[PDB]
Amino acid sequence: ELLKKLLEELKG
Amino acid sequence: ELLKKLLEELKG
Amino acid sequence: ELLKKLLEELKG
Amino acid sequence: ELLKKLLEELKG
Ligand SMILES: [Cl-]
Repeated sequence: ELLKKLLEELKG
Repeated sequence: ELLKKLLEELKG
Repeated sequence: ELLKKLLEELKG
Repeated sequence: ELLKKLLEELKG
């Protein structure tokens, strides 16, 4: 989940 | 958009 | 060239 | 680095 949160923020 | 789609694929 | 650099960065 | 390269290609 931590990586999902990072990736969603990079996506915007 | 391409980057949004690829980041979404990496997120899974 | 923009597309070539994009593809290079995607492939690593 | 991918973002840097795209910005380089916009700058020319
Ligand atoms: Cl300059």
